[PDB]
Amino acid sequence: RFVPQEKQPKAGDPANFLAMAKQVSRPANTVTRVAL
Amino acid sequence: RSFKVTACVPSQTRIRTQRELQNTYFTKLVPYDNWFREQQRIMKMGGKIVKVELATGKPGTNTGL
Amino acid sequence: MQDAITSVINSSDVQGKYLDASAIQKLKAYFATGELRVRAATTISANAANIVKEAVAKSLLYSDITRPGGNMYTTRRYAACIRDLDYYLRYATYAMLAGDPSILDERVLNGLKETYNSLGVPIGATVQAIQAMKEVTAGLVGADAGKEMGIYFDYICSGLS
Amino acid sequence: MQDAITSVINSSDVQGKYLDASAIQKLKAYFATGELRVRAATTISANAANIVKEAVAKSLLYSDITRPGGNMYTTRRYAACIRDLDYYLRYATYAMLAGDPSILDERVLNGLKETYNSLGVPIGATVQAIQAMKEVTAGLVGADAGKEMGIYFDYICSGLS
Amino acid sequence: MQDAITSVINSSDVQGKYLDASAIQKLKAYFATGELRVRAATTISANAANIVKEAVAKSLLYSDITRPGGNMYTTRRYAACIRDLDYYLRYATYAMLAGDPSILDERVLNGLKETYNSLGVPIGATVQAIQAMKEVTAGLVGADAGKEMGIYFDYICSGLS
Amino acid sequence: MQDAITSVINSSDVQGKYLDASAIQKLKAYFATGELRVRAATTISANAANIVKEAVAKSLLYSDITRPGGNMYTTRRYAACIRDLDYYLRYATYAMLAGDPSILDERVLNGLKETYNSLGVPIGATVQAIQAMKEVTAGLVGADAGKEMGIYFDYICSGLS
Amino acid sequence: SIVTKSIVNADAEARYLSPGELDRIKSFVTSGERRVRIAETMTGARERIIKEAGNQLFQKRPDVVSPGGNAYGEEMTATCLRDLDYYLRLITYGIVAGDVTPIEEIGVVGVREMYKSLGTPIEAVAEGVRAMKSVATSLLSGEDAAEAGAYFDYLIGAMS
Amino acid sequence: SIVTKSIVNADAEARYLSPGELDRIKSFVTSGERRVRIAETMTGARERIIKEAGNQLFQKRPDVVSPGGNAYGEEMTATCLRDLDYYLRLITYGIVAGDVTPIEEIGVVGVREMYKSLGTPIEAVAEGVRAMKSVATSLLSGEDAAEAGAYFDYLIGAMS
Amino acid sequence: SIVTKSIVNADAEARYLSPGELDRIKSFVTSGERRVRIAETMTGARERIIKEAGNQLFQKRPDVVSPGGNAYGEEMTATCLRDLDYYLRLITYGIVAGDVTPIEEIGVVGVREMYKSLGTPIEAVAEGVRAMKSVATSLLSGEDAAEAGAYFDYLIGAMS
Amino acid sequence: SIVTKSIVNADAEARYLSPGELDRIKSFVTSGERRVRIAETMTGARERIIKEAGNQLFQKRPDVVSPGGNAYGEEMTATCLRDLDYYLRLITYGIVAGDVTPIEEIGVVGVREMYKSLGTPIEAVAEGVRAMKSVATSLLSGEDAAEAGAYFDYLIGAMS
Amino acid sequence: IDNQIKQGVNKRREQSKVFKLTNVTDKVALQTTIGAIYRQIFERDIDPYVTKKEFTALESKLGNGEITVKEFVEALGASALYIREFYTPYPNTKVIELGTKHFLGRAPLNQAEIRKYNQILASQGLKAFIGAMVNSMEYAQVFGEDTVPYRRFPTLPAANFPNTELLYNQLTKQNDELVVPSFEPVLAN
Amino acid sequence: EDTVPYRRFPTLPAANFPNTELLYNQLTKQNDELVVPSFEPVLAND
Ligand SMILES: *[C@H](C)[C@H]1/C(=C/c2[nH]c(/C=C3N=C(/C=C4\NC(=O)C(CC)=C4C)C(C)=C/3CCC(=O)O)c(CCC(=O)O)c2C)NC(=O)[C@@H]1C
Ligand SMILES: *[C@H](C)[C@H]1/C(=C/c2[nH]c(/C=C3N=C(/C=C4\NC(=O)C(CC)=C4C)C(C)=C\3CCC(=O)O)c(CCC(=O)O)c2C)NC(=O)[C@@H]1C
Ligand SMILES: *[C@H](C)[C@H]1/C(=C/c2[nH]c(/C=C3N=C(/C=C4\NC(=O)C(CC)=C4C)C(C)=C\3CCC(=O)O)c(CCC(=O)O)c2C)NC(=O)[C@@H]1C
Ligand SMILES: CCC1=C(C)/C(=C/C2=NC(=C\c3[nH]c(/C=C4\NC(=O)[C@H](C)[C@H]4CC)c(C)c3CCC(=O)O)/C(CCC(=O)O)=C2C)NC1=O
Ligand SMILES: CCC1=C(C)/C(=C/C2=NC(=C\c3[nH]c(/C=C4\NC(=O)[C@H](C)[C@H]4CC)c(C)c3CCC(=O)O)/C(CCC(=O)O)=C2C)NC1=O
Ligand SMILES: CCC1=C(C)/C(=C/C2=NC(=C\c3[nH]c(/C=C4\NC(=O)[C@H](C)[C@H]4CC)c(C)c3CCC(=O)O)/C(CCC(=O)O)=C2C)NC1=O
Ligand SMILES: CCC1=C(C)/C(=C/C2=NC(=C\c3[nH]c(/C=C4\NC(=O)[C@H](C)[C@H]4CC)c(C)c3CCC(=O)O)/C(CCC(=O)O)=C2C)NC1=O
Ligand SMILES: CCC1=C(C)/C(=C/C2=NC(=C\c3[nH]c(/C=C4\NC(=O)[C@H](C)[C@H]4CC)c(C)c3CCC(=O)O)/C(CCC(=O)O)=C2C)NC1=O
Ligand SMILES: CCC1=C(C)/C(=C/C2=NC(=C\c3[nH]c(/C=C4\NC(=O)[C@H](C)[C@H]4CC)c(C)c3CCC(=O)O)/C(CCC(=O)O)=C2C)NC1=O
Repeated sequence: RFVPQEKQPKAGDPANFLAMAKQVSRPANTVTRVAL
Repeated sequence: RSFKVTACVPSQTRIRTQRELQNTYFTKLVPYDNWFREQQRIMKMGGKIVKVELATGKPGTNTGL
Repeated sequence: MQDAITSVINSSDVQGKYLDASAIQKLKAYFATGELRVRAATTISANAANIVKEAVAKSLLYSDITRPGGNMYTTRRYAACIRDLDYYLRYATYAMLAGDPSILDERVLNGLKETYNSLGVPIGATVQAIQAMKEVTAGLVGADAGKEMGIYFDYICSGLS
Repeated sequence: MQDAITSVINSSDVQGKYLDASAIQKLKAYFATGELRVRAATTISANAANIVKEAVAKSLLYSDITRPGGNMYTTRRYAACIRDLDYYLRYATYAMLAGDPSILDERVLNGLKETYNSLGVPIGATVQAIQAMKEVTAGLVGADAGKEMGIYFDYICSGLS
Repeated sequence: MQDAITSVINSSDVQGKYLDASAIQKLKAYFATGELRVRAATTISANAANIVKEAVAKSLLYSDITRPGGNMYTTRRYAACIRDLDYYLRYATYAMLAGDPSILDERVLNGLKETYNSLGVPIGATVQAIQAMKEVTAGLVGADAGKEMGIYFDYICSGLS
Repeated sequence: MQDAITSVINSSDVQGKYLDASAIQKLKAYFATGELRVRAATTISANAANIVKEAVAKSLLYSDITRPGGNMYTTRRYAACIRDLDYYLRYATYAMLAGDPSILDERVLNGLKETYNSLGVPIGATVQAIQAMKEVTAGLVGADAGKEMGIYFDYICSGLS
Repeated sequence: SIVTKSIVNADAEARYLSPGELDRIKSFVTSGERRVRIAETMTGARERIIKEAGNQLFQKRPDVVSPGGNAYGEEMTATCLRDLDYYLRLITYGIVAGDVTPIEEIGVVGVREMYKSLGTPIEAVAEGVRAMKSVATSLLSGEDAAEAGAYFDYLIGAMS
Repeated sequence: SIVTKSIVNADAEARYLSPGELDRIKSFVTSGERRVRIAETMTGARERIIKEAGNQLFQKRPDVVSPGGNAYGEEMTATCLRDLDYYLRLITYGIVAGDVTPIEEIGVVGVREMYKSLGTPIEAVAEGVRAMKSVATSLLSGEDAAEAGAYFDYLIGAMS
Repeated sequence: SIVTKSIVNADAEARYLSPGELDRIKSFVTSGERRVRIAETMTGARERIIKEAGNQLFQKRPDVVSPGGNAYGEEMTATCLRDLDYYLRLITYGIVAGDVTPIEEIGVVGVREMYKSLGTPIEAVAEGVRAMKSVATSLLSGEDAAEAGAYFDYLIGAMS
Repeated sequence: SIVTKSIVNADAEARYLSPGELDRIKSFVTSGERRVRIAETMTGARERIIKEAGNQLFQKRPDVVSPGGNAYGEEMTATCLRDLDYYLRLITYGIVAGDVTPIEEIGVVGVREMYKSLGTPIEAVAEGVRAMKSVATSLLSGEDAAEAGAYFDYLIGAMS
Repeated sequence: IDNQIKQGVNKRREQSKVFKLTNVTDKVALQTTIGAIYRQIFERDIDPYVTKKEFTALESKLGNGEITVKEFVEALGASALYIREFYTPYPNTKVIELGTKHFLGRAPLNQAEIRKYNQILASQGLKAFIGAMVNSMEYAQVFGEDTVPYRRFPTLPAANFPNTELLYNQLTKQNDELVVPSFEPVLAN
Repeated sequence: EDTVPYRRFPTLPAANFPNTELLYNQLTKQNDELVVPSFEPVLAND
């Protein structure tokens, strides 16, 4: 058919991909309180 | 329009190992505007021409080339 | 080399004077036939390989000239023999578009009297090959345009043999 | 232009010495393997339109470079690239029968880097076609000649890259 | 070399598209100006030796360079300056009929920065010449018609500098 | 192109003046050396093949250059080097008979530095050979013409190095 | 285009354009609004020629789509349609240029090397343009298809 | 003519002629019936044009009218008046021919070496046909004068 | 401010103030009360911007909030809120002076090697200004939101 | 190598190579093949060092693979195996070379503004070689981990 | 190798063959000369640049013998393939250094030989320009009327030699810039 | 810190000398073109 079929000099990942939660912050966090 | 020239010419300065029969005798078709120059080039080597009748024909015409 | 257009122009200057009304009617007789002879050039420019293919296949493709002996045995003496045929067909388009048979006198018919004789080439095959070639073009361009090209095409027969 | 006969007979000339025993082992190496080369030379020319065909099917065709925008979209130049890929095929055989990459310096790699960047052809896509052609040749002629013919193929990829 | 209407062609074909609506409008800007361009083409061709005839008198004559000491005083060097200024007028006529500066940078701008420096002929007098040629061509074709003429003249004298 | 009589002509030409009083005595200074340059040029032309064959034996033989690897090793190159040196002699007798050293820049030193750098010719061995040639031809023409001959070698000799 | 053929014909003379060549642009540009009012329907009706080109080829040349032929099965009926889709554009590109010379420099001038090598018969692609000729003349008017039909017919004579 | 200018162009590249040429030759024949109308306007004007323009070049250039010029005498003023009859009767062949190939070979090719041998000023006859051009546009209906007036403009730009 | 920006190039070339520099000083005295006005809009919308534009930063970049980045828990996000309320004030200090040099000499000149020596990605601060972009244009009329939007504009391009 | 480094010190001093520096070259080539023997442990197990580092990279810095980060998804995480093997191939060049002059030419002098324009964090690379340091030296002998560990520390020093 | 191939006659001047035409009734000896005309005038192959074999009319007049190779070199370079390949995309001072490369096989001789052909190329086109080269005297005794033009290696004019290997070490279309603009005037006038 | 800069004539780097008299034999604004574009890399990768 079409099928170009070439070679290559990169890649070959062994997938891992763990992921996470994503929680929003309430608009009141004390802007002023950080340290000393 | 063109001519059918035939001519014979030797070369003077050298002796050549190649055969040169086609170079010492011609039967060439030459067009009309090169012939003002091509005829004069055989004069410089001094070769004789013989039969110079035109092959394209129609002499004395004005237009149509 | 001149056409039918500068045929009357060349006769105007041999006589010197300006062309008169009878010479005008000779020039404008082309213009009544000009729009139809270009219609032949449309369809003959397309299938120019088709006309020289089957004209071989009419009487020159299974023949004694194509079998050992002959003049189309090898492929090289073939390679001029078909090469002459479209050269007649191209210059027939050159003749039929100009009205004059004088174009192919000096470009085609100049050496064909003796080069076919000196090379041992049968003209009687090629005269047989063109009268079948003449009839198939008039079917393909139409009979209104196929007639007028034939007298430039039978002009080739008078210069060939 | 040189030759493994001549390049060991001229390098021994320019040193002023004669046929040394170290120099005599290179000619007899060339005289031993020369029968392998001449049977490998005929098989390239018998397949020269097919080594170039399987090269472009395995590296070049059906890609972005033959799609408009690529450099191969003009069929003026896809005629020219098969002509270009023929050049590396015949000059590799000339390097094979000479046993010498010296022809490739003087007749292929004279100004080859400047004329490819003057047109803006891709460098590595041509180098990918040489990598296509080295394995098609080694299969068709046998691996004992393809392991020698490919050396002058890597001489082309060194100069092109 | 390429037409302005073929500048629409190859730019739409490196993208691989067809004629789209603004690419029709690129041709439509050409077709409103082409009939004036050919009407401008007759008067520049009939006065090709009657534009430079006044221009060299308007800027170059009776100065230091036509006097001895300068460049134009010997008749070999004056024979080239009438030649080169007829030369730029003919190629600007090709620029106007094509609607492109693409003929100029191919031919009359590749070596022009180097052939003039090598002969020692001053570049700056040519800049005075063609700008005076720009003024004298508007006086006989019209300022409406000389304006399309008066684009590629500035393409020339920019390329001299 | 540039002679000695033309040199005082062309300096008088670009001023647009005529033959002034200082321009005549400089022109008559060439005629006062007129018997010297003619008689010396007959002497060198009769002894061309012997002044060459002393000059190569005075400087070039029995060295690295006549051994293997040297640039006058082989019988092509040592026959070339005699001819390539003989043009330096014959054109120097042109420059004496002209009386002006500008015939060397037109026809000897034009691309001569570009040749020998591309050929691997030792320029410093050439300029050693012409410097040995300048001494031996001063003994054949006498001390009067030996100064005038001795200028025009060292216009060649500084054009090389 | 029609100018570009006359430009290199002018420089081979190295003279100005003769007025035998000037009026052939004057016939071109005033019909240039006519000529762009021809080919834009062929850009408009795009598929209708193309799907009626392959099926009108395959009944006149059925040995192409057989086994052993170049075009065979799926993905080798579409690229033969796509190489035919290329030569549809250049008929329109010759019309709006008013001349057949932009058909050459991108699409004609190297056919006999690349189609030698690929094994595609040049006669068989010539009959496909002869197959797509009849369906394009029907979409235009008869005096308008008479000039555009010759634009097909040059590529017929160039392929054959 | 426009046949034979194009036929020698098709033969030089050795092919059947372009469809770009097919719109050239079709428009020439279909506009030929008004092209012969331009030639018969010059029939009854063949004394009217030459009587004014030869005197108009004598007042544009009174170099010639004095003793010492080149037309000076009843066989010498009849020399340039007859040569202006020739150049009118020259290019009226080329109106109905439609291009320059009748005019250029029998009018234009050997001129500069002839007129210096004949002693005539080439700049005189260059502006003399310019006087012939201006009255030719008046008696014709503008546009047909504009297609036939370019052959005057070919004749002006090709002497000098 | 603009009075210092107009003289620091002018005194470096040791000349009086140019006529093309005093008019910007003149038109700022015509049009600087809007800069007084839109500063008071940012004071009332001080915490109002980053209750969702800080969330819009974590909407588009959740890289830093996850275990592994920089932001963990309340405190570390609160010091990021303290740094971003160090940041909305600095542009509010910059619009009332009308240049870039009040913004430059506090935060921008040492913005790079501080944050590379902190573990903070310097690209990630730019999305928080890009989230501050869309709200500050929306809370203002679009006339004044162009030029005050043009004062975040230098502050974008000097981060990345 | 030292030979392309002690020359550059001696060329800048415009002197010969001092014989204190020659014994650095003289002890180099006798201890050369031992440094070559380090490299086949590197390039032999070079598929195992990238696997043992990258999960340990994404346990120490697990946040680049977060969505909305820098390198999440299958294609962008697969760059980082190539982006660490580029440094792994460069480090085993230097132990073969004996010095740093391959590494500082190839991977060091533009590491900042390439990665800063790409948006990648610098310190993730700086722990990525630091992940690669303890993995490769655990495959290495006791004297050889001391010397070849120092070339790893320059790439930590390259980011520092 | 520095003393081997790098001696100054770059060894392809005296091991490249020439082509004669003594055998006009031979047919296979004709065919490798016609390719040698194509590979010296256009100096690529002309196979990818022609819609169809184009010159096979006047190729066939050769071999029949009523034209010569001086006919066949002149009319082929006058044709429209040479206009498209070597006359359109180059200046008309590049063409003088490109016409002398293929026809006559050298560089231009003098400054005046640039002035001679540029006198011709302004007046007439390439038509009478190509008639001015092969019908000159310098074509006649060094090539003759039976030989193909070939790359030849001059020695007698000064700038004639190093402008040939600045013309021939380049390949075709290697540079848009002309290699020698003109020749240097050495003094005032 | 007490001297004016002056035109000085180096000897130790290779291209340092002949690029000075291709910089100083020109006068000011003599050419719009830069005299040395960059320095030539001699091999594949360094
Ligand atoms: C093809 C594999 C790549 C490509 C090519 C492309 N090439 C064109 C080609 C030229 N190739 C040469 C090469 C040689 N001439 C020689 O004599 C020799 C040694 C025997 C070689 C290697 C030259 C000189 C040209 C250009 C001159 C010409 O136009 O004839 C072109 C043509 C230039 C043009 O503008 O038409 C194109 C695209 N592109 C690809 O897709 C492939 C990577
Ligand atoms: C005249 C207005 C100015 C001028 C001109 C001048 N030109 C030359 C010589 C040459 N000019 C060119 C350049 C071209 N010739 C071409 O045919 C083309 C393309 C179509 C170009 C770009 C060349 C090649 C020459 C050399 C010979 C030739 O004429 O072809 C000269 C002669 C210089 C000499 O010493 O021979 C002169 C005097 N000089 C002026 O003063 C005007 C400003
Ligand atoms: C000889 C004493 C030294 C030497 C010479 C040498 N030269 C060549 C090659 C050439 N010499 C020329 C010279 C000229 N051409 C000119 O037009 C003029 C002015 C009239 C001169 C001086 C040229 C063009 C060449 C190259 C081609 C040719 O020979 O015609 C060679 C050999 C190369 C070859 O191919 O023959 C040699 C050996 N070399 C020495 O070692 C001497 C110091
Ligand atoms: C060796 C030099 C040489 C060639 C090339 C040659 C060809 C040749 N092929 C012919 C017919 C033909 N030849 C073929 C041959 C083929 N088509 C196929 O299907 C096959 C793939 C292929 C050959 C196996 C066909 C189909 C015809 C008939 C064509 C027709 O009738 O239209 C004819 C006319 C019949 C005859 O021989 O009298 C000739 C001369 N003759 C020769 O002496
Ligand atoms: C348009 C300008 C032009 C003309 C007029 C022309 C004629 C021409 N026909 C020739 C040959 C030929 N002509 C034929 C002719 C035929 N085959 C037959 O059997 C029939 C008798 C006839 C047609 C069916 C043959 C067989 C040859 C080859 C003769 C040979 O090479 O031995 C040759 C000899 C060289 C060659 O092989 O081509 C010329 C010059 N060539 C041209 O370029
Ligand atoms: C605009 C100028 C232009 C031309 C002329 C052109 C031809 C062209 N035809 C191609 C393929 C192809 N073309 C065909 C075509 C056919 N197979 C048949 O049997 C039929 C006879 C015929 C058409 C009806 C096939 C089968 C392939 C794929 C070749 C293969 O798979 O081996 C390809 C390679 C893949 C591609 O890029 O399409 C090119 C470049 N491309 C261009 O850009
Ligand atoms: C169409 C091509 C053509 C030309 C050129 C031509 C010229 C021509 N010019 C002639 C006379 C002449 N024609 C002129 C022409 C001129 N002197 C002036 O005062 C004017 C400025 C100028 C012309 C406008 C002169 C001077 C002579 C007499 C010859 C002489 O003594 O110089 C004659 C001789 C009388 C005769 O016809 O029997 C001929 C044939 N004939 C032609 O068929
Ligand atoms: C306006 C002028 C100005 C700037 C630029 C500024 C930066 C700044 N950020 C700091 C800390 C910090 N800033 C951040 C903020 C962030 N880290 C990230 O990765 C996020 C992209 C970003 C949240 C928006 C964090 C997490 C720290 C503490 C770093 C640590 O303790 O590890 C500190 C040290 C403690 C402090 O004084 O706040 C300074 C000086 N301070 C200023 O006055
Ligand atoms: C030997 C010298 C050398 C260097 C320095 C080099 C850097 C380099 N890093 C790249 C990509 C990259 N490098 C990284 C970096 C990483 N992945 C992560 O997630 C971590 C943050 C970090 C290290 C584990 C990423 C994510 C890309 C892809 C950027 C993109 O496509 O968006 C690229 C573009 C594509 C590629 O070739 O990989 C180059 C050229 N290449 C070289 O040849």
